[PDB]
Amino acid sequence: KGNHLVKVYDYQEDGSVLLTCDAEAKNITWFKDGKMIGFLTEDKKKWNLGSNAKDPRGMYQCKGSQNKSKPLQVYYRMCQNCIELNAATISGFLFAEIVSIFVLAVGVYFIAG
Amino acid sequence: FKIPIEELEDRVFVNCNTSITWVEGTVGTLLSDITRLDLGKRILDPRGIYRCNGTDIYKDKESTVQVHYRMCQSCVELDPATVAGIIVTDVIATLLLALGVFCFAGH
Amino acid sequence: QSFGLLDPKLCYLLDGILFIYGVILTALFLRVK
Amino acid sequence: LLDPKLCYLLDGILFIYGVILTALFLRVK
Amino acid sequence: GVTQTPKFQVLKTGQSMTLQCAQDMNHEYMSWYRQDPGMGLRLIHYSVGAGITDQGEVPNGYNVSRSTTEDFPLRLLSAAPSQTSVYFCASRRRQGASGEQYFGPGTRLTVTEDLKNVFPPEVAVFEPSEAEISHTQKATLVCLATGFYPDHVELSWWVNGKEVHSGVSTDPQPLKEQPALNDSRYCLSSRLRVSATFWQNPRNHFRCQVQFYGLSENDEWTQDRAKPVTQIVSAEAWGRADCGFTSESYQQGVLSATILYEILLGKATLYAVLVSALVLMAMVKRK
Amino acid sequence: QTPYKVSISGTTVILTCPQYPGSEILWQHNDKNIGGDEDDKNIGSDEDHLSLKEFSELEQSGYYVCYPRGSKPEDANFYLYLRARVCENCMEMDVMSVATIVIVDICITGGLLLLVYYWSKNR
Amino acid sequence: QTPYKVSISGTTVILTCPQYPGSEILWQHNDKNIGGDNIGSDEDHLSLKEFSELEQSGYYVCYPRGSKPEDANFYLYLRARVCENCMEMDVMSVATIVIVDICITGGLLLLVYYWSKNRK
Amino acid sequence: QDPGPLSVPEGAIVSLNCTYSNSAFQYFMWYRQYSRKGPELLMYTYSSGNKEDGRFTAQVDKSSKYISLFIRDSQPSDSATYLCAMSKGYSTLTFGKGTMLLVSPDIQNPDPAVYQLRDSKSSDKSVCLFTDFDSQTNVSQSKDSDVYITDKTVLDMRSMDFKSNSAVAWSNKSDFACANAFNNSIIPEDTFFPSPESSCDVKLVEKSFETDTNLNFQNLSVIGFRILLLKVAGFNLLMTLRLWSS
Ligand SMILES: CC(C)CCC[C@@H](C)[C@H]1CC[C@H]2[C@@H]3CC=C4C[C@@H](OS(=O)(=O)O)CC[C@]4(C)[C@H]3CC[C@]12C
Ligand SMILES: CC(C)CCC[C@@H](C)[C@H]1CC[C@H]2[C@@H]3CC=C4C[C@@H](OS(=O)(=O)O)CC[C@]4(C)[C@H]3CC[C@]12C
Repeated sequence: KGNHLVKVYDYQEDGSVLLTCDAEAKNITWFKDGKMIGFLTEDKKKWNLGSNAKDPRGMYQCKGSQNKSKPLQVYYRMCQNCIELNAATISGFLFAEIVSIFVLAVGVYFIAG
Repeated sequence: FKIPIEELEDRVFVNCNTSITWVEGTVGTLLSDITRLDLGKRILDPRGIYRCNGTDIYKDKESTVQVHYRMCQSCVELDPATVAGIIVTDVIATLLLALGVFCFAGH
Repeated sequence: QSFGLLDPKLCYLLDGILFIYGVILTALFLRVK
Repeated sequence: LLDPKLCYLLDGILFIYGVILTALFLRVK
Repeated sequence: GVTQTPKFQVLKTGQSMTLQCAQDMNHEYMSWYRQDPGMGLRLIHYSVGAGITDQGEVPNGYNVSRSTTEDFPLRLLSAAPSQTSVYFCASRRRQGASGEQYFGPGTRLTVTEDLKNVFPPEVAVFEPSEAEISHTQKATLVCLATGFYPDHVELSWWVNGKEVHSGVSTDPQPLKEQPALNDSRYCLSSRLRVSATFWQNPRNHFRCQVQFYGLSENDEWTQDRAKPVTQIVSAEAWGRADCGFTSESYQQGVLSATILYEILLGKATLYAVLVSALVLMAMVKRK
Repeated sequence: QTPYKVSISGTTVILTCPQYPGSEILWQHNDKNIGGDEDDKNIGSDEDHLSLKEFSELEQSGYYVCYPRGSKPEDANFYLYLRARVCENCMEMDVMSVATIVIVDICITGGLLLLVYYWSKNR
Repeated sequence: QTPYKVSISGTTVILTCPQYPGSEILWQHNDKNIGGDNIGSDEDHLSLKEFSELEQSGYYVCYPRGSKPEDANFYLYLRARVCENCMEMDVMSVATIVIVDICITGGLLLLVYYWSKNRK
Repeated sequence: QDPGPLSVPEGAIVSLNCTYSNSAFQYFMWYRQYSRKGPELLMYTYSSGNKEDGRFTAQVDKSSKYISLFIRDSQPSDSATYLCAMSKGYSTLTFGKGTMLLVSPDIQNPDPAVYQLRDSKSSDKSVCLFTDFDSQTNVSQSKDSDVYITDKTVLDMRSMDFKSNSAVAWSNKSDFACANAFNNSIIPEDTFFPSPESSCDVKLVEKSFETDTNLNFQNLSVIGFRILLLKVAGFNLLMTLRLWSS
């Protein structure tokens, strides 16, 4: 192909992120950033990255009988720790802020005098 | 002789050639035609034992099937350091009230 | 409809603690005056 | 109701209604 | 059983072609046909024995061969627009004793005069309406693929990374944009009907996929646009609820509650440190 | 009848064939022999158990039988069908358990404060 | 050698390949030629305005001018989701909000402490 | 052999026939070709008689010189093209041209309407949709030249045991509306044209709600922070009552 044989298998029911290596062999080996991270025989042809909410990154290779492949770089950014700024958010923030500093201030006033 | 289970869009169905004899587990729902049984959604975990009867030169035999799901809806992921952290902060807070009382309870 | 571990019964309980506190302070404030 | 805004607004009212009571429970006592 | 290769094929005027037929059930004699609108099946050549080949009914322009007792290829000497048809292959044991044939899956050919007429499709997906949801509580999606030539596509539906076969209906034959002309393009459509409470999830993924067969990597291209080759064209949509309370917003509520209760917890620890230190100073001053 | 027993703890699923008390037990999954041949170090077999370590949901999920050694496999008449989601360090709660932990925590704290109150007035 | 650099700001994704020092850069997305003459190519970047998740996601590659894309060095894969007026929460952005809020309300209480001391 | 479609109601008996005047043949067979596929052998006979295969049965008349076929309990899983065939003891099986056959379903409860589907925002077309009919209805093509109409088809949804009829129309030009679209065809009286006054039920949307593991964990962490506020606030009350009470 041009020694490009790592592909991403996406959009499952659970948020699993899977890689499939294209080699007509058994006992496929996996790597990451140059060092070994895995080892996998037949009846399981797909390495697993976990959920897409943890948004993985990095560089991955696979080799069978012949030499290593060219890499693939994954980059997910699926933000999920995000708050939008509405009227409701800023209004609730300001309201809780004012009433907290007010109650604490009344207390300090009665302590000092 | 298998009994085939088929998963349509969000449901589980039990498909045979004659009527399905319930044994124990989820009751289900008969569809408009007989010989099919609807067990509901997959995430609510249907479980049971069912029993059918044969035709189609498996004729004059009988089998049984058991269904079991664990779609993990009320589960929580947690590490074996986090529980130590949570219990430690709770114990420190209850001892902080425990010191907090009798500084007031002498006066 | 699967709520799993997101029932509103937990949040309403934890407000119930505060509710008990308000009841007791109304009771003592009446039983003084 | 499923929408938990009613539970949190239920918390603040029952939270700011405790201070006033206590404050007025010591003005007489 | 009987197999053949390629499935679809495009070739220009004056360009030869060789298409195969293989067989493994140890029969000996084979045939070739072509099927047309309004004419039926008509024979081209056959070969009752390995080495001896005969003629048929319309053999004008088709060469054959026979090397082994399993292969029986077919060759075209050149191209004409009268060659556009569908070609099948047959198989029997020996010479009128047991009259069972076995056909293959087929092969389509179109023949053009010029390669500057070949185009890939364009796919678009149309989401269901709310009058149908509030009236019958079911939902239908429509996928259109328009403007392609030649007519060598295949359509499919993939809900959450797996194919479906239930609740789907595609047109049998593609329609033409103007049925008055000679070199005219095509169009084609499909449906997916689904219950209402399955569409209303914002976690479900729907897509339509079209496989096109065109040119290859051997052909001159003097035209400005991209060279139309074999590709997949597709179109996606998330499911979505319009009114009501989903699990898109529950995350919003829970995030804002965590950040506010952390802020309040910080302020209260400051005040506790303050009055603890003040009671330490009065405790020093009691003595 | 006599059901199977399926026990899932972490990412390890343990089946239990109940039918035969005095025999050797073989297993099969989607008409392929599993276990008992020293391939699949993750897959172990015991007297009437089957260990499946590092369970996969998409692969390795379907029909499972058990038949004695010395019989045909296609003469069985009771099968299992499982699907399960697994992940490491993942416990399965209830709803009533959380309420028991919360109410018990409040009661322990109230007990400590009453005790230290009256012990403080006796000093 | 040196991977790609993805930089997201608002409804805008901008991504740089600093792999080849000097040439003309040709981009390609899902085996379709992109960049040049919404979507705009700079001399060394590639900017993608008003990003949509389902539309722009998949295999991006930059390769020198006049070469083949089956020889570049390696492909990217991005699957992103952007927002307009959203803010993402680290374990450090939470920390700066809490520490700034404490250090603001740790002075007003001393102002009320001194004003309330020198009243009575 | 007779060409042309023959439209049959569901659950009936189908009659086909081929003539071969005049020769003396022995081997008789039938082939069934679906759309965009290759043929397939169904029934094989060379004597006079009846060789059933279930619901399939043919009859051969040797001196009357015609063959036939009968199908009982006909389904919508039988719409195809049927080719009758015969030959000598030599080669060259000689074929007929086949007869297109259509079977229409049982359509228990109609409710005809013409809907407007939400647009794409990537192509500039609009589509209308005219659904379940009662199977007596004919759909004719457009009179215009920029309004494309398909023919009618049947789909089968086995998750609810239901079936239906459909037809789709689309166009580029303006002044295209879903009340003018199927004007060229005859129509059932009392169809249903919707109003733009929308209606969105809410208790129907709540039966499709999910839960991750992350939502479970985030909700529990909120329940922790509330108990921490109550304990620290109780400490603050006790200390400030110590300093204010003396
Ligand atoms: C110290 C005392 C004054 C405590 C007061 C507590 C109140 C004022 C805070 C605590 C928790 C806060 C809510 C958290 C959660 C939300 C959801 C948010 O809606 S959103 O979905 O558009 O994000 C609107 C603000 C709102 C309602 C907040 C209002 C304000 C809120 C009730
Ligand atoms: C984060 C925040 C919302 C928590 C607040 C908890 C404490 C710090 C607040 C809540 C309510 C506040 C009291 C209300 C009002 C009073 C009455 C006052 O009594 S006075 O006796 O001396 O007449 C003593 C201070 C005191 C107890 C305040 C101190 C400060 C006080 C305890």
